[PDB]
Amino acid sequence: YCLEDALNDLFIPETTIETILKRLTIKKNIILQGPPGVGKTFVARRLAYLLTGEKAPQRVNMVQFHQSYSYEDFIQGYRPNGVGFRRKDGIFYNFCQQAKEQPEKKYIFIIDEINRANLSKVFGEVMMLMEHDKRGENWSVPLTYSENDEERFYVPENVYIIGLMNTADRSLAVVDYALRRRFSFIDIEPGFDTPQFRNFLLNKKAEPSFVESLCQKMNELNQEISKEATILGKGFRIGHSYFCCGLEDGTSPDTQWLNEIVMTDIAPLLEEYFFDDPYKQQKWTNKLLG
Amino acid sequence: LNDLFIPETTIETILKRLTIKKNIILQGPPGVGKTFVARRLAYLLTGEKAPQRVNMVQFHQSYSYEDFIQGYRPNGVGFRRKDGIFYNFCQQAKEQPEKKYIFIIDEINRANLSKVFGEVMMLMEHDKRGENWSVPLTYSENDEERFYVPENVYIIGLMNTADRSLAVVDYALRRRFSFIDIEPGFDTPQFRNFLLNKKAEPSFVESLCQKMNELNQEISKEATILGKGFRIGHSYFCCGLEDGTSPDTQWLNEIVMTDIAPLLEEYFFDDPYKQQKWTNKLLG
Amino acid sequence: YCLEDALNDLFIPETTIETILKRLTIKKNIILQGPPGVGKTFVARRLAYLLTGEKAPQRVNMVQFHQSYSYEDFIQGYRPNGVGFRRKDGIFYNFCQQAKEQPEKKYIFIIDEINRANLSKVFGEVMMLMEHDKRGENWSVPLTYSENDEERFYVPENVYIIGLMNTADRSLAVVDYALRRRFSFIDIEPGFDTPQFRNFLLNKKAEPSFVESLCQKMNELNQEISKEATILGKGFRIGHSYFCCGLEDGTSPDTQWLNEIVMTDIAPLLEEYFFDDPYKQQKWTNKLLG
Amino acid sequence: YCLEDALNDLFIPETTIETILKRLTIKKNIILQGPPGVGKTFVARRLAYLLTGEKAPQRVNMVQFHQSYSYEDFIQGYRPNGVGFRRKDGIFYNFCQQAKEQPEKKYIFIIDEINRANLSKVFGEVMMLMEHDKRGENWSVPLTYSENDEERFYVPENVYIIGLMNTADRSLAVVDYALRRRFSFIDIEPGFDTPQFRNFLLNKKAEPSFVESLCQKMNELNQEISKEATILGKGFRIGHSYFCCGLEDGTSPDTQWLNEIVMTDIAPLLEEYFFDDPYKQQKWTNKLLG
Amino acid sequence: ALNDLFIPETTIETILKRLTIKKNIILQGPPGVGKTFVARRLAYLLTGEKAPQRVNMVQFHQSYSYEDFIQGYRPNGVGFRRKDGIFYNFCQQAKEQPEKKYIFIIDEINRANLSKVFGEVMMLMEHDKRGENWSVPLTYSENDEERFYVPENVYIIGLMNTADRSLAVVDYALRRRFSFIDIEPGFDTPQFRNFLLNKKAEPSFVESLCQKMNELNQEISKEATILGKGFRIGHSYFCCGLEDGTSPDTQWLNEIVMTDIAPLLEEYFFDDPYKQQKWTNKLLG
Amino acid sequence: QPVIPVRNIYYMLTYAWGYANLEAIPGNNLLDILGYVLNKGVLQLSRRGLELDYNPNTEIIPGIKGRIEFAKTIRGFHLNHGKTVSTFDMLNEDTLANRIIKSTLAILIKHEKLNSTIRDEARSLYRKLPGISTLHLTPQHFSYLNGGKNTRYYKFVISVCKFIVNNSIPGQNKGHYRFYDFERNEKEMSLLYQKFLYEFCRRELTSANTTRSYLKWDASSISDQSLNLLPRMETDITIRSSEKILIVDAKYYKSIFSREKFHSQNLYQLMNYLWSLKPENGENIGGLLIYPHVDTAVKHRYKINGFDIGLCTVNLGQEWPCIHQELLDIFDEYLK
Ligand SMILES: Nc1nc2c(ncn2[C@@H]2O[C@H](COP(=O)(O)OP(=O)(O)NP(=O)(O)O)[C@@H](O)[C@H]2O)c(=O)[nH]1
Ligand SMILES: Nc1nc2c(ncn2[C@@H]2O[C@H](COP(=O)(O)OP(=O)(O)NP(=O)(O)O)[C@@H](O)[C@H]2O)c(=O)[nH]1
Ligand SMILES: Nc1nc2c(ncn2[C@@H]2O[C@H](COP(=O)(O)OP(=O)(O)NP(=O)(O)O)[C@@H](O)[C@H]2O)c(=O)[nH]1
Ligand SMILES: Nc1nc2c(ncn2[C@@H]2O[C@H](COP(=O)(O)OP(=O)(O)O)[C@@H](O)[C@H]2O)c(=O)[nH]1
Ligand SMILES: Nc1nc2c(ncn2[C@@H]2O[C@H](COP(=O)(O)OP(=O)(O)O)[C@@H](O)[C@H]2O)c(=O)[nH]1
Ligand SMILES: [Mg+2]
Ligand SMILES: [Mg+2]
Ligand SMILES: [Mg+2]
Repeated sequence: YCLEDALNDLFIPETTIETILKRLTIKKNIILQGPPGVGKTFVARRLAYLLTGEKAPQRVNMVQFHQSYSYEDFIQGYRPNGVGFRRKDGIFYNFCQQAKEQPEKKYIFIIDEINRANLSKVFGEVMMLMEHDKRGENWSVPLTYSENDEERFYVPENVYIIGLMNTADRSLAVVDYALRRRFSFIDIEPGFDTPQFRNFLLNKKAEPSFVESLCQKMNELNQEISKEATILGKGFRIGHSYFCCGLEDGTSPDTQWLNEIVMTDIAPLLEEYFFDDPYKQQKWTNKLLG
Repeated sequence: LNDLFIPETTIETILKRLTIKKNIILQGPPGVGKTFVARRLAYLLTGEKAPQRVNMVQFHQSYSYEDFIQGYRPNGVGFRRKDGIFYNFCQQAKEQPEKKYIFIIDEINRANLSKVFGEVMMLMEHDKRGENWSVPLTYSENDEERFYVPENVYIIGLMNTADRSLAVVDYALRRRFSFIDIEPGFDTPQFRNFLLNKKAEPSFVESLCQKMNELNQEISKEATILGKGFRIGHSYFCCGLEDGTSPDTQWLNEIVMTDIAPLLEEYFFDDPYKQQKWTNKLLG
Repeated sequence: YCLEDALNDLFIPETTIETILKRLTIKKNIILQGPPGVGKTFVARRLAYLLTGEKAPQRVNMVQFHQSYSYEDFIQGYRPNGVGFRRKDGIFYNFCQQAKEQPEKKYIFIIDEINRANLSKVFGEVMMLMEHDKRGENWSVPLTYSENDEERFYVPENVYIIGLMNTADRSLAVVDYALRRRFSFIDIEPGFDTPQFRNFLLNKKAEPSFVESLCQKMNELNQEISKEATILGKGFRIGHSYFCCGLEDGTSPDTQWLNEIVMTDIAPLLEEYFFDDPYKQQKWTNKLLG
Repeated sequence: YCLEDALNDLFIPETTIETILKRLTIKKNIILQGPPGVGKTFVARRLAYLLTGEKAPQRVNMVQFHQSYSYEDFIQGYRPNGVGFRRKDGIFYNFCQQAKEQPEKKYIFIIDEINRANLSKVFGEVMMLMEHDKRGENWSVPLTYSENDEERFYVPENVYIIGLMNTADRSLAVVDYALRRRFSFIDIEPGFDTPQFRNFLLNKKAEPSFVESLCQKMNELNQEISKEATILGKGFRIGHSYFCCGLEDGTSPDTQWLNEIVMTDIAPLLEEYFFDDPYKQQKWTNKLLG
Repeated sequence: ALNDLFIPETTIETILKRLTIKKNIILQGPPGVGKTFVARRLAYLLTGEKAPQRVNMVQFHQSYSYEDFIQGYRPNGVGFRRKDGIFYNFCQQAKEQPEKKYIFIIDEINRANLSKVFGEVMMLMEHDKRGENWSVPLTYSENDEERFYVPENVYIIGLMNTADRSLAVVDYALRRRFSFIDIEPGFDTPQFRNFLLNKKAEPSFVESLCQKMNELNQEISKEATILGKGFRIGHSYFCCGLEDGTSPDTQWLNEIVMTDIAPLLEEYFFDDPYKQQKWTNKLLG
Repeated sequence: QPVIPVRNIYYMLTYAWGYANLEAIPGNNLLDILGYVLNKGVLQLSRRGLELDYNPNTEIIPGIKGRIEFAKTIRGFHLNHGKTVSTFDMLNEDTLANRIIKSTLAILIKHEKLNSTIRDEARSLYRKLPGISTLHLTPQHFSYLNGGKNTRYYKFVISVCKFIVNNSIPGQNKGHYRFYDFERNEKEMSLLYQKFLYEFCRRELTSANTTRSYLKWDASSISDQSLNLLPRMETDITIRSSEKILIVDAKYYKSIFSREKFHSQNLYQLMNYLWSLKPENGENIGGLLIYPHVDTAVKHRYKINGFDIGLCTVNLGQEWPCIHQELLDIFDEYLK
């Protein structure tokens, strides 16, 4: 795989990706935080093939956390084979065994919606091990379910961790500050005001006037949201994904097309962001239409 | 497409939205035939009235990921990994890619949607359907075995808007789901024509819509407490008249105390006078 | 092994280290409380080699508590065998038997992130026996899952226990005051003001003015944290670990590098820390950048 | 087993120990209720030897309760073999049977940290028999796990039960109902303003005035704690055991030795106590240092 | 059966009109109203054949769970077997007899979590979704060969009570699927008066009692919040003790007030004994 | 019978708790203001999302969830009927912080004197919290929450809930509640005022350093060095700057509200604070007595015993910003 293969369709600036790859090679653990709809899940699979340099899914494992996810499933735990229970090497443990086999090649573990599951309980022993300076046999630790002290588990040096955490929910946040230190936090923006976003639209036979009107509209709307940081921070701001998909057939993005999507998706979304002000709902919606 | 009380435009909107987006939420108060819409609609997209393709479930506060997708549960001998319905259902559609298999989820609001769906909360998106986006599940014994939504799957969500929960708001799930409101449709001819084809009086149908709508406007009057999501549905009138009893004021009066009166109590709680007032307005 | 080797690179004052051994050797159970990034994990491996006087791993055991450790895991519990359950001696019981195998040479048990687990549930009988006075065969006790035939378990005198409780998570704080008396609590400071931190940078190709400004700003910032106590207490103040790492290749410290640190990691930390006004965030970020 | 050896070293008044012996012979179910560091565990070992009049381990048994403790271990229960289930006589069941052999000789059972475990889960059926009046073969009962109704278990009159409970936690504000009826609570004072504690300190090369200044501050400080009931009750007050320890070398008490204890035990202890008012910590901590 | 019931005949007509169409119903009233006896006579009334076999009754509690109700795994002599519950076995009994109406009685329904017990079935019991088309595989139905469907013939009556002020608003699950009916104590009704004149009660003694209980029942229901209409006393205490062989009399009433009404009055108010002493004495005379 | 306008009091509570438009609401009385803040305040939170704290659950279920506890599993023989005792983390909003809100809202609804619009809106909210369990609130519950794990916003409304609970009294009916006449009693209003300044001064007077200072008597006694019987003396506030120090004693009196004799009993405390206080820098020592007045504000200066002391008043009920201006204007003069 190569870098420019990714950048063709990617709306994120190159500076961010180089910023991302610079940290990740150093820190070995990163968190991409932004609102939904900016390609977090999209980039993460791409970035892995860049970092490895080869399009190998075998070396990549991609998982989505949720409430009913535990250390027993993730790392190690006792589970029923049948009549008799057995100790089950979890998925992350299995991934680490594979990466050991090929120390040269980078192996990458991608966790979507990380903020949901109780990370302290899930990672546990890993919470110390995962740090860039603490990887290797020197800091090897025996596990909970290890038969004896001799059995010890150490993260390989090659391992890189990428986490995707939406900023839409303040309820679910990485408040565990000790965990925050391990991860290098990389903000990601909606990225309306980019050429690559604009060129994709023009590539789909789109009006340059309508496009420049669109970017100015959303940028102003997003700015209104970020202002009221008490109520809604920048983390809530709308992403570009609503506009991206749905044009695969070849439908031109006319003003009528914009009018439909606003009615179905953004309009009720604005109701939630602005529950108290109905006037504010009509104002921004009609601004797009007018 | 004949007995539906909803405009043809709304269903016309829905089918394009459903085919395009592949996931939708039909949100409205109880008694608007949300279930009948989806059940009717599901057969349309298939093109044939096939019930085996369509599966319906009713979420509730205790519903869990153990039931839906995967889970460890006991066989006769002991515990095993038990493939949940949706995993079984997607496998069923995986068997036949060409035909369209549908999944209906009622009372969706009650359960903590993030908790139940979990892994598929990403995968369900129309773009991320296929082997490329597959992921290993939580309880998967081996990392290599993964789960992916097929392209044929379409999901329809039926939500009661009368119990808003200020517990968890998720705007990310809202990205997957394109939300569609449904009005009760008293004014619509299709509801009126049905009753006039049941030996109703022309004025009585006209009298009913004026009476009920005044209540709905009062309900939608106070946006903070109540809304269009709370307002009364029509389905109560549909049922009970196919025996052969044509509409009459007494038939309405039966429904009023039977059905509407608790709803009013719930909505206009701790205000009996408003209940007696609005109840009595309808009888005249 | 000796103090000169250990204290060669450590940024902690000598004051604590002898104070630690003064408290440790008399009391034998301690807790090192400080925010993350002050070398709590870092020193603890080094301290173990001092007391034994040698660099031996066998006499040392290292673990982390992840809110799922239990008495069944720590001390005595039942595990599935092939068809049926068996009794397994936990790691601590396994460790103590080795520790009393030879009393002369000291044995250390290291428990990272001790604050998390419900320690009363984990230790059970041991919470009494751990204390220095109540050690040896005199205070021998039979365990819960011990055999009906009388067999008793006593903490040997040689054992010393070290705990590493971070001070960030307030909820995860010891309110089992009966247990907080068993341990002696040693505060560890961030370590900016100390020269041994400063000297490390200057040795690694750093300007003193840029260095002294950096420490000057951080200590001002940390006092603002120390000023508040409602949410952000004294303990929350930033550690020195962020600046320690990432310079091994030869990258000299400069405002560009400092700008990378501040934008990437700390600036997210501050907005989570304050989450009331961005201006307080914009102020202090710009101060560090300035 | 002479009182002179027993009671001279002890700090507690001879008034309270005699009353303890009165109710203990009378009622045989006793609870010593005081904060940690007042010698609850220390007295209990001595009192048993007092009542027996002899130093015998077999007649005296000691245990600490915790959440994992259950009926199945305490009294009777089934432990799995490799496949099969074998019944196992528990401690108290095994212990009383010894006391049955020698009904004349007094037997003692000591339960430390009793509040941590629910008594009902452990004792269960036996809480009826454990009571002082309903003992002896007249009130005998067959056990839950007994093969037949014939086998019966009755608490012999000779056994006396001691339970050591600490008034240091908010959970114990709602005292368990089972304890109040069947046990007789006794309050253990902190006992700074005591002759023997002072005489102990003077014996270890301590200035008299320095001792009196110390006690007044602790006695004054403990009064401050006792005044509140909402966050810190009277039971929260400091015990007399921080100062006992650490003088076995012969090092004299002084501000230097005192400073170690305050900073490493009592200073952070106050931080946990007086979170709302950090100044209150500085107000008291500096007061003690002076 | 009709005449023996003490409630207005009009309400009796109202209920079957609801149940036949709605197929799910819940009765909420004070304790001591004969809610169990009501449903039984009503259950036999709907069938018309007075068969107890058709009727089965269960009383819910918080421990009550899906394994007891529907299906679960129970220990064998060695190992364990799947053990069919009440409702699973009950419905298949009615499956043979489609025409024949079969009834299920759920007492103290509000205590338990309806969702937890029913599980899957909570939708299938809603009348719109009934019969073979709406089949669902059960949680423990390991194979896909067999599915559980509640047939149309089933009718479900629930006995709930408004006694306790601790109870908050009813669970939302119930409201959707159930029609709420409030049952009056029925003192005023002639059928209760003819049940005491049939026992040679004095009309003054009868007329006084009807006014007397109403006088308390009016006062207890006057309170808006703590004590509502649901609190007011029912008539069941008066039945048991009269047709056994003992005639009505003022002293017969006097014993009953001490027996049930006097402590019950304490529980409801539980604030002023003088208020209790006033009313308890007032009841006697 | 003059008292402060009620809307102004709420601002003083705000600084007291250490952390919006009140012009719109038409109910002058306090509970109308306070409920509208809470009732509106909760709506702000739910928009961002309420706190969900992982409560671990040890329960008997028909299957494996999370970690099975082998001991309780075998001893209770739950394996045989296909069940295990397993530990897992249900995610609820049933936390103590959130439970407190719902219980307080019930009290708010039950209150006899309340605006109808306010009561109606809350009843919706009470319905909107199905999972959360109502509770009978005590300060001991509030005591446990001093840890302050919750966010900064939660702490604001919780303090509000503290005010309501303590200031709730049953009225006409057994169920209903009636609000305390807070303004009338001087002690709590005075104790509010003393706290109001201390947190206020830290905010605005960034130039100066503000801390409450404990003071020790110059006395020595042959009987007892402790002098425990002597009155405890802790300043209301001290606002120290490099050029000049200043001690303030502020209290709320009813007599002073009438525009005659003057109630200045607190002054007797003040000089003794000056005496026990000894400055190392020796820049200066100054004192201030400040009281609340309704109509107008008057400032005086005095030179009493070698000390420069000011007596001053503030016209509460004027306007909140002009009051805020007046306070900064006042301290600026004396801080010199
Ligand atoms: N074609 C194209 N699509 C993009 C680009 N950026 C984002 N998207 C699209 O937006 C959709 C979602 O990507 P995703 O990473 O899952 O967004 P997200 O923020 O993670 N969503 P969520 O947080 O809800 O999981 C996909 O259609 C993705 O391809 C882009 O640069 N080009
Ligand atoms: N070279 C060097 N590194 C130090 C020094 N002090 C701390 N560090 C570094 O800072 C990083 C973290 O130290 P660590 O012991 O893990 O801090 P911690 O308190 O244990 N972390 P946590 O609280 O999150 O568990 C490591 O890179 C560690 O080596 C020091 O004095 N010299
Ligand atoms: N020499 C001497 N030591 C005492 C005296 N009282 C307490 N101690 C010492 O205090 C230390 C701890 O006493 P202990 O009984 O364990 O307190 P505790 O109540 O059991 N602690 P906890 O409540 O935490 O379990 C021991 O060294 C004990 O001997 C005393 O009167 N004389
Ligand atoms: N003809 C016709 N029947 C309807 C319509 N809406 C509902 N019904 C019938 O009303 C009954 C109950 O519908 P249901 O799904 O339970 O109500 P909902 O789920 O709250 O929307 C079924 O017989 C529906 O088919 C409608 O719009 N037209
Ligand atoms: N004969 C007759 N008995 C009645 C009537 N109503 C109630 N009862 C009697 O009252 C008793 C049942 O009362 P009930 O309230 O259900 O008892 P509870 O469940 O404990 O509250 C039985 O003796 C019933 O026969 C009635 O109308 N006629
Ligand atoms: Mg995504
Ligand atoms: Mg660490
Ligand atoms: Mg003890």
